[PDB]
Amino acid sequence: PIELLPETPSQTAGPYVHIGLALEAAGNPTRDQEIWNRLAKPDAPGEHILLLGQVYDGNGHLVRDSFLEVWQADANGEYQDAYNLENAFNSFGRTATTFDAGEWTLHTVKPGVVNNAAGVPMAPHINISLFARGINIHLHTRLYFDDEAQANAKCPVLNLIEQPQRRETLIAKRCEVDGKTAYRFDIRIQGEGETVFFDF
Amino acid sequence: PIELLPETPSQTAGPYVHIGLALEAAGNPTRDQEIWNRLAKPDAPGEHILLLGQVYDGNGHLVRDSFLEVWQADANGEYQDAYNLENAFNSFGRTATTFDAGEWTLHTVKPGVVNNAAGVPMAPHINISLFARGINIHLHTRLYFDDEAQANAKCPVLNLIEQPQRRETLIAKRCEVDGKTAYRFDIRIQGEGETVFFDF
Amino acid sequence: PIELLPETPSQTAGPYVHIGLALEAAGNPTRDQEIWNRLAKPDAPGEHILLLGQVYDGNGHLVRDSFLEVWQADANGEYQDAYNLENAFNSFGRTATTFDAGEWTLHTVKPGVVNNAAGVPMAPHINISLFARGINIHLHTRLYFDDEAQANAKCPVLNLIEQPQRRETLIAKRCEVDGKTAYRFDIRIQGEGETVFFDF
Amino acid sequence: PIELLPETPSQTAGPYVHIGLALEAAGNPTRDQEIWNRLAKPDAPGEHILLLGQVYDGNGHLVRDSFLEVWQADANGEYQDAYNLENAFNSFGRTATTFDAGEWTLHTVKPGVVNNAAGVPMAPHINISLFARGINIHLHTRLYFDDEAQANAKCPVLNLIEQPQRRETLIAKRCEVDGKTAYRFDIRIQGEGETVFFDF
Amino acid sequence: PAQDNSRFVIRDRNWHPKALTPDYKTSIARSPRQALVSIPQSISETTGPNFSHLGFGAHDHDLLLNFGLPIGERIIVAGRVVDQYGKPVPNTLVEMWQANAGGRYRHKNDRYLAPLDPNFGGVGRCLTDSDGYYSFRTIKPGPYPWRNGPNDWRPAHIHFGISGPSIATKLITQLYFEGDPLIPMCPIVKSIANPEAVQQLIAKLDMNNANPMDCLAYRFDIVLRGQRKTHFE
Amino acid sequence: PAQDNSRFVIRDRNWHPKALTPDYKTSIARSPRQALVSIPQSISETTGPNFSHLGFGAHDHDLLLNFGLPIGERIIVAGRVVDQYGKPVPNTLVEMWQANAGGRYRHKNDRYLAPLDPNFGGVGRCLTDSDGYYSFRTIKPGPYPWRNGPNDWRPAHIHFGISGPSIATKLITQLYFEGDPLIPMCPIVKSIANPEAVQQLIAKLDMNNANPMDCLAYRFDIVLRGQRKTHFE
Amino acid sequence: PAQDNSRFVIRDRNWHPKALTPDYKTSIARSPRQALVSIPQSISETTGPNFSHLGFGAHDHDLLLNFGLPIGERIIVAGRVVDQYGKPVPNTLVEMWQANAGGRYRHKNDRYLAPLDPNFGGVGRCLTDSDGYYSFRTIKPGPYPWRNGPNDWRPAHIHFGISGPSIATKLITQLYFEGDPLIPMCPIVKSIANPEAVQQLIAKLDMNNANPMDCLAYRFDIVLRGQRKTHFE
Ligand SMILES: [Fe+3]
Ligand SMILES: [Fe+3]
Ligand SMILES: [Fe+3]
Ligand SMILES: [Fe+3]
Repeated sequence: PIELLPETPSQTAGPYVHIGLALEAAGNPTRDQEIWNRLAKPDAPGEHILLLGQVYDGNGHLVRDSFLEVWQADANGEYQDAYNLENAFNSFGRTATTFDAGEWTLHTVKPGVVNNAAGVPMAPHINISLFARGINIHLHTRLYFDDEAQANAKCPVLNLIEQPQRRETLIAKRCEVDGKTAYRFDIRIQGEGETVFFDF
Repeated sequence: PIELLPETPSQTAGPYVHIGLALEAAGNPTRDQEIWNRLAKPDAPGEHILLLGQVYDGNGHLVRDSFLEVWQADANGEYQDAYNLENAFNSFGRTATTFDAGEWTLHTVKPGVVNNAAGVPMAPHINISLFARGINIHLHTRLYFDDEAQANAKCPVLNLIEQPQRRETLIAKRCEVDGKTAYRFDIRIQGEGETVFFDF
Repeated sequence: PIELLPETPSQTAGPYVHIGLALEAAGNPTRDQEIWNRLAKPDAPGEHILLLGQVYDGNGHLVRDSFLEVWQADANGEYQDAYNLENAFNSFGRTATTFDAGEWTLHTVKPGVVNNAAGVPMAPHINISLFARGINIHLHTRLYFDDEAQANAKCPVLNLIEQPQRRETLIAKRCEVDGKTAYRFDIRIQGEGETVFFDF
Repeated sequence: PIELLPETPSQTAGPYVHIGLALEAAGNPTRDQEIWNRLAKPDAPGEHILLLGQVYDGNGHLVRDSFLEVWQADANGEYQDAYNLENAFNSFGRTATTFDAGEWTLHTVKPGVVNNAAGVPMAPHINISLFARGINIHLHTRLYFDDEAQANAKCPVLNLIEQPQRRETLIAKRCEVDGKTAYRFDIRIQGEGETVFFDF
Repeated sequence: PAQDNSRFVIRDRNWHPKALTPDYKTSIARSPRQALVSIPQSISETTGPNFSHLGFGAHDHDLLLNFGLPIGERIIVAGRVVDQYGKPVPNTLVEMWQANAGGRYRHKNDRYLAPLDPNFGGVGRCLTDSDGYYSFRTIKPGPYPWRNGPNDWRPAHIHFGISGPSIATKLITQLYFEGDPLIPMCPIVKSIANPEAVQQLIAKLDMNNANPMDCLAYRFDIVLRGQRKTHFE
Repeated sequence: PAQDNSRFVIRDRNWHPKALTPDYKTSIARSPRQALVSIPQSISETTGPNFSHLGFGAHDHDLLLNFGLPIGERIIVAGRVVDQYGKPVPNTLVEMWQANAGGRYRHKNDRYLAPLDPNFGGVGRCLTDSDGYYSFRTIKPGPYPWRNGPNDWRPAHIHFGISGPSIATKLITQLYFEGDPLIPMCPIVKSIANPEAVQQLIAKLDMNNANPMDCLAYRFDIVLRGQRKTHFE
Repeated sequence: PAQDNSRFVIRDRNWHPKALTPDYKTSIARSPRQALVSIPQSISETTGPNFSHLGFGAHDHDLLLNFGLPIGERIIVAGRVVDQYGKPVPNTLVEMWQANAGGRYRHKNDRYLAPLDPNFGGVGRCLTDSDGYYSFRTIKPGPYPWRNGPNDWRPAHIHFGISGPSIATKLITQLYFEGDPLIPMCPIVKSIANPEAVQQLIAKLDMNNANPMDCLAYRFDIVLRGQRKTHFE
């Protein structure tokens, strides 16, 4: 068969990912321009939301060292790949949980719908990549919204998950925080209620 | 790098361990001197206590063929390495569980405080090693006392267990057996409440 | 470690180098345009000077089959890379020593000052490469002028020569030929007063 | 044949040898006890002398980074191996040449005579080991005294040197410094007047 | 905005480390027990940020100046980012973090007894050039102990994060340095079952790129998943 | 009382059988799933009982007489207990137990059809001498079927327990007999992954230690964890 | 006073580097043109200082404390000094110097741009114990450039000086660290013509000696010339 160059192998982000990728969270001086958890400037179009979650390991204990990367479409369902802090909205962001705050938070806007390769729409989702010590290759998941039950039911992706019990693990639970729309997305890496992770 | 001789590999004690390490318990004629479960004789300083417990497999079934070895300091926090039946107190003991007795018992005294290599006092504790058919390599654990919360709180060992909950697996619960001070230490090899097992 | 393709290996220019690189000198019909020893045209700015020298082998014998190449800045400390017969000045030239004329000559102008990579000025100098049968790989050196002591003393290149005495091998001595300002630079490949040859 | 374990291969002392073995010469703070260039305290028996020299390389340039170790017998021709700063005399010493001082100096006493394995007397000598950058394996030499011509003439070791002219290279030239008896021992590593170096 | 023009060669999950690699203790409770669900590539996975316009400080990639000079081996870490087809990955974000020369990280939890370096921060970022090239100037980090086995030490490494053209290509890895003996013992490294894979993580000394009398250089080329044009979809 | 002056070479848990080795059925349920917590050695781990004073009976190590003569192959099992550095472990307790010639144990729980031998008990203990040597006299046990796979037979084996200097070195193992065609087939044996480690468990026929016209011998050396003094602590 | 009771195996000068190794530039002018003159061993050559009573400071061997804490990889360099016969070399002076973690030496002439470390001097000394064991606690030095070829870099190394029982055994060498890729490139290392010899300069990572959570350990055994008793002289 034809064999291409092999991809560089993945490695865990390790315990200090924060100093590299989450300066402030780490409580280190930050640079002029950092990629953070505020995807949207208050002046960005869309429903400004606050995302929050906790990450649990197979023992049911909090993961206070995770790093998360999110990729999402803007409110239009467009991926804004030209990253700029000047931008009102960036498709990409990063967040983390730490010993200081066991819960991550992301300030964004709810993503718009994007179609799969075949032209079928996927429910609004935030692509999340989880990194942390103990995770060799990042876990890819998706955060879907509990308030998008309808969309969720037909997501070609969500539907690929054989067991419905499992699909639920992907659904963020809406709440309010200081009067703001928030969604709690707890990731359970293993065990009871283990979150679905994807391969693509 | 430098490589030493490799250690002889461990093998399970097998089902007949008692014939070899717990004769009485096996109900075979015993020899003159046997290493058994009476660490302290009545006239031994310190507070006389009875230790008892059960061992569970990952199925929650009693391990009726386990064999345990304990190592603890005397009441003044000293390890009495010189094993002798004539002693009022022996730091070492053996106990077992058998088809006949599924609960092991040990007659001893509450151990005194010892410091870690760094000078920090460790809470009073009993070192335990567990062997049985199915156990390829024996498991190490520590028995702490619940009436020593103050000390337990600062134990540098207990403190290495990242998860507080996990620490609790090591705390024996004070009780009385025929109006005598006792402590119960149950071991869960696998699964829920799995006892912390160390590597050192 | 990373290995690149290896450079084609050098070979000596052999005895007939002149037929291929110094035609006149070879006494063979020349071509319309030859690269020779007149770097400056009468009207080139700077102080016109005649460079002359001899080449000595290890045994002190003249090398009458050398081929030299020089590279120098113009009067303003500028390298003139665009070689043209029309130029009033060319930063490059060739000269040779033959059985007919064992002294090479070059008609040029005194080079201006150029800074080293670190910004420090180097004293005026002419870069030279010497070729000849017997030399497997060509030798590099520099010609410096004696009437520029001040500058010579501060040259970062000259100052790299550990031993001051060695530095001197590189200084051309001022003279006059037919009332014309001249500088003699003799090269000693090997031995006493062996000229400093560089590796760069 | 029988082969034993091979000896660890030597390597040059490099340019910074001073810091490791010549604190003071390097101009770095010293420890309580340093092995230096004063083999003899004022009240040590023997003829107090001053040794000094320079080291030359193959080009006739001074070696300003050498490190020399000397081993000599006391005035009684006894090797005082128990090194102690309390001692009035130590057989072992260290000296060096530096950028500050191109000349090394040693304060000792002229050594007594010791015999070779065969029972033959060797002329008073100081065993010198030279180390420096450029020298892969230390050079062993011996310092003999010009004021000991007779002893020198019979030295079994000096005698091993085929060429008389070469033996000269090992004799230190008596002088006086501040009215102190001094001997100058110049080492010429290579070239004209190259010092004899031994193998043993 | 981003375009669904590409497909990325499927990851070889037998090449990359598995999730459960028990020797790596933390992986036990942090590895999913259920199989990963495979999903077709969509624009969600085939696009990613383009950091061409991030305002990189002048010293962003120079760890020697971006925090006095740090103490440690000055090196340039350079390479190229290409995809499985061997095509360069221009203008991609390469981020790196590492410990100081002592293996101390400028992070509160790092209680390792090796001191912090007053002039070293340990963070860098660089956008590859038109040819997929990147380069950092830093100091070589030191190995460091970690509570795994009773005596586990991580090989000196630089944590790398590479964005690539998409979230599908995003990778975090660790560069190890050529010849490091800790490499084969690291349960983290060994999370990689194929030794041929491990190889890929080892930066090679690159004398060609060193600055004589100044700093050495390591070459670490990264291969991101092959990007192809969609065909017959 | 005991003192904290030693340190033990960290066990190589990849050499030893892992907890979970499924072909050996019972291990399934008797193996922790959580990672062991590595702790620094302290007095508690670095110390252990010294059995020097236990009152051994005269035939404690002689199974031919400690329980007529037993029926079966008379053998001597002997060897040395050393640490990883190759250092002897003297005055250490070595205990052993085994079946009779037909594979029958003197335990109520053993109902194998092969009869008990009225003259065999199958237990022994021996304190190693100053050089770390121990020796037992017994009969070669027979293989025995066990309820693992449907036709699983333990290779002939003797169970061994060795104290060592601290509780950190304490070990239980099994000895197998050279050439036993059953060895490569045993799941217990097979719990050990490295063939090289297996070899460590095979007692070699030692014609050299046999008693001519009397009994054969097998050599079984035991290596315990290396002991070292603490440094720069 | 010292006594001539030993002979030391002749040095294999084909094993040790030659004097003129042109690639090592300084050696051109600092290598004798004439042959070494071989001389038989006498007390002058077979005796040497005994440093047993040098008043070593308490941290003489602890580079970590003998000059805050130094920045860099904490290691213990330990090993044994033995002779070619494999006999230990007790109470011998082992001195070492090195650069800081950056390749900078605390010497006036070192103008390399890597900065000095205010808590590191880089000098140590230790007397071997009864078994020939020595040990230093320091930090791993960095490679450094030097004016040889236009791009020459020394591998990280520690300079060592070993006294041994005599001046015949005294050796200055350099320890190189296992796996360093610079090694094969060093004109200085390359002064050694036999590859097997080069191997001897390579300290091996020794996990058995490391202090978990504290420092690594390198094992550098030094073989000095075999010392034998004189016989039939
Ligand atoms: Fe790290
Ligand atoms: Fe030709
Ligand atoms: Fe050096
Ligand atoms: Fe059995």
